[PDB]
This record gives sequence, C-alpha cells and structure tokens, in this order.
Amino acid sequence: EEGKLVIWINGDKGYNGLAEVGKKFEKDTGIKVTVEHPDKLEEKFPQVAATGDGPDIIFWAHDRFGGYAQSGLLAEITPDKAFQDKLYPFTWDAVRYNGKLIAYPIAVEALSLIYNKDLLPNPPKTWEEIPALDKELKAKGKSALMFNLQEPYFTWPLIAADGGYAFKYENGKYDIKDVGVDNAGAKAGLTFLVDLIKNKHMNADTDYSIAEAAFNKGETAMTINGPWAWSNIDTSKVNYGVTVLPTFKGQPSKPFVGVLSAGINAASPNKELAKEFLENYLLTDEGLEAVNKDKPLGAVALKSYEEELAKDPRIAATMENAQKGEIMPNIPQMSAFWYAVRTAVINAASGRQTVDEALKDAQTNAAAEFDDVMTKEEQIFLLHRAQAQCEKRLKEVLQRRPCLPEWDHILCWPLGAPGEVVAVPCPDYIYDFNHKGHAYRRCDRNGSWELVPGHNRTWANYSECVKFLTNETREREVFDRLHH
Amino acid sequence: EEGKLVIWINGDKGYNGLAEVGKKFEKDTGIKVTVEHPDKLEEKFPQVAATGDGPDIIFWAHDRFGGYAQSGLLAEITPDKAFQDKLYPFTWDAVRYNGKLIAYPIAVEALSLIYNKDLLPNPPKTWEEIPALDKELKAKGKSALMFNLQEPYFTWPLIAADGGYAFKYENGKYDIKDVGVDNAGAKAGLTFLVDLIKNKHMNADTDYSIAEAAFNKGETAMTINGPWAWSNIDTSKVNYGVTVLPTFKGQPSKPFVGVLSAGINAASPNKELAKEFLENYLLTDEGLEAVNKDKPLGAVALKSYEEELAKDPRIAATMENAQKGEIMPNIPQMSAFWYAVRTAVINAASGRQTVDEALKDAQTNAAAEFDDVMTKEEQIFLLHRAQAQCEKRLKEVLQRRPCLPEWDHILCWPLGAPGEVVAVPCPDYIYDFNHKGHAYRRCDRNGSWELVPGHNRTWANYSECVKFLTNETREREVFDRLHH
Ligand SMILES: OC[C@H]1O[C@H](O[C@H]2[C@H](O)[C@@H](O)[C@@H](O)O[C@@H]2CO)[C@H](O)[C@@H](O)[C@@H]1O
Ligand SMILES: OC[C@H]1O[C@H](O[C@H]2[C@H](O)[C@@H](O)[C@@H](O)O[C@@H]2CO)[C@H](O)[C@@H](O)[C@@H]1O
Repeated sequence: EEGKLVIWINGDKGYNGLAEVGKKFEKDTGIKVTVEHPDKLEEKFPQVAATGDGPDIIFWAHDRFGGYAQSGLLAEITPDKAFQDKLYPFTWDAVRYNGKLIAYPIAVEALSLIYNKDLLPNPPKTWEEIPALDKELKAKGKSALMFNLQEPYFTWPLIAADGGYAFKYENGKYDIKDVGVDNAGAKAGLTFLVDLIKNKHMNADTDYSIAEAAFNKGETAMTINGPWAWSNIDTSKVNYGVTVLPTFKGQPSKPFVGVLSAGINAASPNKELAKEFLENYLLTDEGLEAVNKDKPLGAVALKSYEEELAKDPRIAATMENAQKGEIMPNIPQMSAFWYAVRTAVINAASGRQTVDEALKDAQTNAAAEFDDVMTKEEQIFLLHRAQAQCEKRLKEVLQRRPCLPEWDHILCWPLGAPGEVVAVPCPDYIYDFNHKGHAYRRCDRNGSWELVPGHNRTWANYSECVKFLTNETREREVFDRLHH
Repeated sequence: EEGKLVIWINGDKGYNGLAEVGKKFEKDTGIKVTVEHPDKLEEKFPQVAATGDGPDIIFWAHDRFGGYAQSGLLAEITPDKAFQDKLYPFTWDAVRYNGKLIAYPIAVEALSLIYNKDLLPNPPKTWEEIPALDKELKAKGKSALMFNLQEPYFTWPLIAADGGYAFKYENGKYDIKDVGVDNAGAKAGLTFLVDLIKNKHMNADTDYSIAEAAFNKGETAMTINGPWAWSNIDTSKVNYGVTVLPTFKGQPSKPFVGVLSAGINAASPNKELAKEFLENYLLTDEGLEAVNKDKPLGAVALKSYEEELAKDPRIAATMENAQKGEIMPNIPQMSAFWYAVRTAVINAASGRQTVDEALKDAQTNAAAEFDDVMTKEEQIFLLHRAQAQCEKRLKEVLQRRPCLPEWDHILCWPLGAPGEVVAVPCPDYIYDFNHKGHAYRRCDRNGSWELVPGHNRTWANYSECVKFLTNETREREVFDRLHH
C-alpha cells in the first residue's frame, strides 16, 4: 500500500523503540509507520514479500539476505558517499553480496556469557569446569547454566570452539561444498554438550523463554544470550556481568557474528520513503538511542553513536566475543546449514541419534554440490580465455588487403574479405547469447573495419546474438510462478 | 545529460516541424529540446545509445525496434488507458514486441506510385507495360520511371509481387528459418527489374536524391516514394497524382508497411520528460500538424487527427497500397534480411551475379537457424509437461500418514515423510534455476505440508534454486562489455 510503511522486525528486539522513531517520521512527513513483529518472520518473508502482505522494510541478521537477494526480493540500496562515511566500513562489508549493497547495517550482535554476580562472583574461564560448578549449585537449589538449546545459534559457540566452521572461506569466496560441521573438533563440542544433558546438568527441552525467565528469577547462575536480552535482566534487578565466553579445550568459543540489517522490499512502491526513513530517522544518534533504550542493539554501525556505547563494559565484552567468533556467511546455502544444524543438535541432545551420526547427516545436508549456474566471475574467465585465443590467432596470421582479426571484448573477428559483410557465429562461450545467431561487421574496400557513422567505434551488429529481453521475459515468468 | 531532450529522427522526415513542437515544449516546461538528423541513425543507434551520445528519443520504422529491444536499449513505454484510446489499436500492435510495448506509434508509411499528370495523364496498371512507355518517353527526351534502387525498401514491392516474402507468419509468430526471398515469384520480380536495367530503361546507379530531383525537375514521368516526399514535389510545382502501384503478373505489388515509431532510450535519465513530450506535445492534433506540415507523415496513429488526413486523396492511395502490402516483421533477424536483400539487389542489377545466384545467397544469409535461447513460451510448455507428470504421479500414488505429492506451479513434491524436512532437487526443466541446489518443505506430524506462518500458502524454501541476482550480475557484465 502506497504512501505508508510496514516494518517487520524480530520480537526479541526493540520494536517499541522502533515504533517511536516511526511516530517521529509520521509527525514530520505525514506518513504512517507500522512496526510489526511476526513469529518466524525470517521464513515468512520470502513467500509473502512479493504479495503486498510483505513489509516495506525487513530487519534481520545479514545471513538470510543472501538468499533473499538471490530470490530477487530486496531492492539494492543506493546511499551517497556522505552517508556511507557515517557507518563503519566493516558493517558495510557484511551487507554486501555479489558486489551489490542489499541492506543497511544497523548493529553488530554477538553472544556473550551473562552471569549472576551474586550467585557466582567469578565466571568460569573454561567449559570443562561447569559440570563441577553445577553439581555445587544444585545442592543450593540452583543450576549453573541455562540457555536456548533449540536454536543452533546458541549452541554453535561450543560446536565451533575446537575446530568447527560453517563454510570455508578462501580467496574471497565461500566453498559451499566444504563444511566443517562433522570434523574432529565439532564432535568434541557436541559430545561435550550432550554430556551436560546426559549428566542432568541441563535439560534438553530448554528454549529461549524457559532459560531467560530462569535467569531473571535468579534460578540459574549463567546464561548465554545477546545484547537484546539485557533490558529484561535490568527490570528483574539481577546483579549481572557480561563476560567473554568460556574456553573449550583451551580454545575460545567461536560465536557467529550477526550484523542486524535493514532491507527494502523490491516489491514495495515505497522505496524512496524507505530510504528516507532509514537514512535520516533511524541511523541517527536519536533514532538509534530510541531503539537502544527499548532493547540494546549491541555495537551500532553509526560511528558517532558507537563511540558512546563503546564505553559500556557490556558492549566491550560483546566486542571481545565478536573478535573471537566468525562472521556468518551470507550465502544462500545458509538456510540449509541452519536446518541441518538444528536437526543435528536436537537429535543428539534428545537421543534420537549419537553425536557422530547426527553430525555426519548434518554434513551431508548442509553441504551443497557446486552451483551449476554460471557466475559473472566464471563468465569473465571464459572471456579472457577467448581474448587469449584471439591474441593467438592474430599473432599467427601476422607471422606470415583483408581486414585484420581483432577482439572487441566479446568476439574475435576473423580475416575479413574486403568489401564484404562478415558474419561470425555468436560465440558459444557467452552463456547468455543465442549461439545459433550471427554477429555482423562490414569490412570496407581498403581493409579497415567499417566504423559507426561519424564516430570512432567499430560497427558491429549483435542483434541476433543478444537476448536481453527474452531472458527477462522468461526469468520473470519463473518469479511470478514462485510467488503467485 | 539530465533536464534536456535529444531527439534523433530521419533526414527525409519532418525534423524542422518536430523542432517546432520541441520549441513549444521548451516554452512550457523550460526544457531544451534538440532535434538531430544523423546519417544512418538506424545503425548508429545501438552502439552510441548507451554512451550518453545517444538520444533520449529515437524515431524510426517499427522493424529495427525488435533488435533494439532485445539489445536492452529501449525503455518500455507505460501509457494509461485514457491515452491508449487515442491511437488506432493496429498501430499499437506494431510497436508491440515479446508482449511489451517498446515505442509510440506515430504514423503509417507505405510506398506509392507518384506520376507526373502532365507527362502521363494515365498511370500504367501493370509493370509489364512500363518498358513500352519508357521507350516512348525516351524519344521525347524523358524517362518513364526513376526510383531509389540502392535501398531494398523500394525494390521490394516488385520482388514481393508474384510470391516473395520476408518471414513466414504462422500461429502468431515469425519463422526465422522460413524465408521467401528465393522462391519462383521473387526471381520473377528481380529478373524483371534487372531487365529494366539491361534494356537501358533505368540506371543501376539511381539513388534517392538522383531519382527525386529527376522527378521534381520534370525529367521523369513516375517515381516510387513515400508520403514524406510529397512536400518537395509541391515546392517544385509539378502536377502530380499519387496512385496504387502497378500490378506484376496480375498480382498487386506488395510494399512493406512501416509504422514510424518513437522509442525512449533505456539509458536516458529523462524517461519521464520523454513520455511527457511524446504523449502531450507530439501525439496531439497540433503537434502532428506541425510535423505533417514540414513533411507528410502518412496516415497518423492519432484517430482524431487521422480522420482529417483521411479525406486527402494522397493518403487514400497510401492506405490502398498499405492494404496490398505486408507489415514489416519487427523481429531481430531483420537487419540480416536487409543486408541480405541489399547485397542481392545491388549485385544482380550491377551484374556481379545472376538473379538466381544473388537470391540463393540472400536466402542463406537472411535465414537464421532457430534461436537456441529458451523463450518464455517454450519454458511454460516444459512447465505444463511437468505439471502433467505430477497429475500422473499423484494419480498413481492414490491408485493404491505421509504428505501427498503436489504441484506448486514449479516443482512436483514427492511423498513426504511425516515430521521431516523434504529436500527436492531444483528441477532441471527450469532453465533459469541452479539445478544442483535443493528446494525444501516441512511435512508436519499429521501429513499436511507445513504452512507459511499465519497464512494459507504452503511453505517452501527455494533459495538454493533461484539465482535471480547472479543471472542479472552476469548478463549485465555482457551488456557493459558490448557497450563500453
Ligand atoms: O538459530 C538459527 C538462526 O540464527 C540466526 O538468528 C538469530 C538472530 O541473529 C539473533 O538476533 C537472535 O534473535 O537469535 C536468532 C536465533 O535464535 C540467523 O540469522 C537465522 O537465519 C537462523 O535461523
Ligand atoms: O531499405 C532498407 C531499410 O528499409 C526501411 O527503412 C526505410 C524507412 O522505413 C522509410 O521511412 C524511408 O525513410 O526509407 C528507409 C530506407 O529507404 C527499414 O525500416 C530499415 O530497417 C531498412 O534499413
């Protein structure tokens, strides 16, 4: 619906604060802003987004956005240099996919260890010593540690500590085929976690609300949660500290780093009003304070407002935990990774499967065999390998008038017969062309390739080759089909 | 350059009149309008258009626009119902390509027979009797007929009379493989034309300006030309009539029908100002009169201004000749057709080749083997043949709880294991997908496919399949490569 903004944001984040920014936007531009927090919005989005039940702006961590973008659900964002300099460049890095900017970076999230200072003046440096500490607190009618086991996000810091990883990065891209879910170190992490359930130290059933209300009512000594969760501990008036996670096997726990991002719906007719709201009303010391006051955002993208929160000890510990972690891949194969790791952790902790079986299946599910779709990078390699073959044929013709073989960035034209139109078969290596067509040049009477009239460019007609509209019309059909 | 309009239009059309409309536009919106008439603008366009040396608006006949559109050089035009009702629907038909509107129809052109009434009170009903009439006029120091032989556009009426054709139309599309350039009837037409050169009735060298200044100075009895050429005959004060072309072999001459169209450069940052100028300033009784006063447009698209010119006898004869002709295919394979037929006519009339050789080569050049690029139509056929196979597997599973195989407009999901995530390999028949990936559904505990949260749609994740962004990023690379 034109002339108003719908905004989806997670239900554990500061949506009431975001509403307050949207109130300010309505008073200043006369435009209604609706902030909504649906269950499972991250899987709700791709289906509904293109139906005008979807929002104008979606908030989530940067990992889901690779898939969204590749679904053609996000508009690309176009901020001017002046605005770009307001946010840390590494946050920009995170909302960058396939060389496009797909979102606005908001804040940087990382799991930390939150401990009850009064129940435990000194948080344990290692995971290994928790069993002993829990067995001690159980005697005092308490538990040592309780945290969301249902979500793979919270258990990963342990599973990644001794050697686990989502996808291997190398030479500036992710290997979708290489997954470190079932190596020696990951088994060590999950085996240890399963043992905690086995030995009655934790319950397998513990979900987000069970473990938070457990911590808030002083029933547990330690929780693992993110910045957003701090507001509730303050209301419950528990004397708490936020600290670096425990080491496992002398190796630091490696939490996934989330950059909360705001994306703009490609289907929204309110794109300009979206940009206007995000750049001028939300990403400002005031706007971020409003959200931050409701639930803490973590380390915000905005450099100016960041320097302020960067004196907060609770942030420092989130940043310390962020440096020790790994930033989540934002590639499309992530949703399979999450489903795989959820299944795995759930099955292992319940007993449905042994740790080794659970992870070996997760290995196979998460890991995708190479995409068969040709990427821009690969296409360019074929183009360079064809340019090469053109240097070669020109060097070999000249080694012993017709127009000379030349390379025009796409084809390699052969010796032209003077006065003639030269037809050359549209090159098979250009993935997108019609390889049955022909491209044309006029080779003039004197052995120079005819020129575009009154210009200094070589005339060539490629209209049999190019299928830009057809490719669109077809691909659009598949998109409409996927969405209506 | 933002905030002003550059307009390319042919040099034999009414560019001074179009300038006058552009003057009016500048006085009313404070926007500078430049009307330019470059040599060979129809082949100049594709190369320069994407360089900001190209125009905002290009005028040409509808045939070249298939190629332009497929080059992604034209913006699609979006006129409202109210405006669409102002122009005849068949002119709209002509500027329609692959189900998009790519231009604005301006006027309808057709070659006619122009005769000097004073040198010849009765124009010859047949082509056969011209030799006798010329041999008579030569004795009086004149010639019977002189017209542009250099361009295939003017010779085609004869070449298409006894059975020639560009591309066979069938079931609402052109067969690029089927060309009637070298059938029995086309040879008859070209043989006859070559005989006129042979027997000294016409000169092979006769180009556009030679033949018009010949007619205007009273040196020839008959010319073949279009509406645009009438203004000069009126200045030269020759008593002329415009009439239906001579029949050949008892068959009417079949001229190509051109719908002069105005297209908007996809690269232009002035698209809105383009639409504004074309809809409100040019396609109006006043605007078209201004152009029409400079050089006649033919039968204009605008119904209201058309009824006026539709009383002009000269138009009536163009319309009569239009009905007897064939409307030019606007497919991309046209430019090859033109190059093929030019070469052919040139070589035959000069003597470089015998008529049969000339046309058999034109046959091979003009005719393209089928496009290998999959079109939307074909992709849908594969989708329907996959839907079919789904009805089939559902009917055969039910012929003898799990979630039931069903068809979701793209894939056909197999029997689901209750409680499980169902992975299904991205379908190989979807040309645009990544056929290595997997699509996902949750089959719930009770044997119903899990639903998109709070909605009535079946949840499915296709993010491994879809490559909408990659396909763009890659194709864009090829476009930039073709243009810079
Ligand atoms: O649990 C898998 C889940 O992890 C991430 O979502 C986080 C989110 O980043 C946090 O802000 C917080 O609300 O917890 C969520 C998990 O409970 C991924 O972004 C998401 O795709 C994935 O499903
Ligand atoms: O002859 C090949 C040429 O024919 C057509 O162009 C015509 C044009 O439509 C007329 O309005 C007039 O100005 O003469 C032109 C050429 O004589 C085709 O439109 C064009 O593609 C083709 O090159």
